[PDB]
Amino acid sequence: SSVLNDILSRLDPPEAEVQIDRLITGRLQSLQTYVTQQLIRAAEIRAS
Amino acid sequence: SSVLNDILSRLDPPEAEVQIDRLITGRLQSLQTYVTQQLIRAAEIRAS
Amino acid sequence: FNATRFASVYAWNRKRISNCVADYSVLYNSASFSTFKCYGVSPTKLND
Amino acid sequence: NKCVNFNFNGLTGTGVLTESNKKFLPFQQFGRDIADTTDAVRI
Repeated sequence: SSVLNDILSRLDPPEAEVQIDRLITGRLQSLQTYVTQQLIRAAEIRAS
Repeated sequence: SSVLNDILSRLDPPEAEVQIDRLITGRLQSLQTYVTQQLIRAAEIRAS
Repeated sequence: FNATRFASVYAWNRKRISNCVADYSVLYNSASFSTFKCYGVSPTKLND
Repeated sequence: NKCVNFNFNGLTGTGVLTESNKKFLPFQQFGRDIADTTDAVRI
C-alpha cells in the first residue's frame, strides 16, 4: 500500500514493520534523490 | 545489528546473508551518496 | 534433560542459567528431542 | 605483535594484541572504541 496507517490498524508488528522497512527505504531515496536534484539546480544557479 | 561478525558467530547462512543483504544495500548507498557529495564539492571547487 | 519434574505452563517454572560450561552442539548431535529450534542463534557455533 | 584472526576468551576479533598502558578500571577488561574495537582486553 501507500499508507502505513491502514497496515497499523490491520496488521501485526513484524509484517507491518518489514513493509514499513521497504516503504521507508523508498522514501529515503525519494528524498535524497530530490536533494541531489536540488543541489545540481543550485550548482547551475551558483554558476549563473 | 551494525555488526555482521556477531551474526556470523551466531547465526546460519541464509538469515545471516539476508541480513547482510540489507546491511550491504545500506552501505552501498552510503558510499555512493558520499561520492555524489564529494563530486558536487569538487564541481564547486572546479568552478572556483 | 533428565528433568525430574516441570511445573505447569500456566505458571511455567523459571530457572537461572549462568556460570557454567555447556556444549550445546551435543543436543544437535543428540537428536534426543522432538524439536530443537535455535532461533536467533545457530546451534552449531555455541559449544565454543 | 603479529596480526591474526582470533577468538579471544569467547570474544572474537582479528588484529594484534600487544601490551597496553591505557587505564581499564577493575570493572573493565575489554572496552569498545569506534567500530566496537577493543583498546585493551582481559590488556
